[PDB]
Amino acid sequence: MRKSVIAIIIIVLVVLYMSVFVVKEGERGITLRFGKVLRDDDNKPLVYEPGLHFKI
Amino acid sequence: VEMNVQYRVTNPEKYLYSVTSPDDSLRQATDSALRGVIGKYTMDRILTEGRT
Repeated sequence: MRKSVIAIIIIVLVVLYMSVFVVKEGERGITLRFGKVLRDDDNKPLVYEPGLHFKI
Repeated sequence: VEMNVQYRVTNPEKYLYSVTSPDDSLRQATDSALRGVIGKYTMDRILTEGRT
């Protein structure tokens, strides 16, 4: 029960680093899907403030 | 006409994330101000009186 537990622990760390993305103070990032952008509130593209956000 | 502008900076949140190349951008504004200002007065005035 050592190889199984250690293997899952190591892979999650690399996945999380890629997923996390923060927005600088003087910049704004708009998360994008394969070709489209993320919408909300009756198809209003969302722009991110300078905080942490998660992307698959 | 030649001018010298002594200045300082403030909290880097503005200076760093307000305009690209803040030193260069300010220089362009200075040229417009100097020319615009000079543009109002005549040559004789600018040479002796306009100095101040």
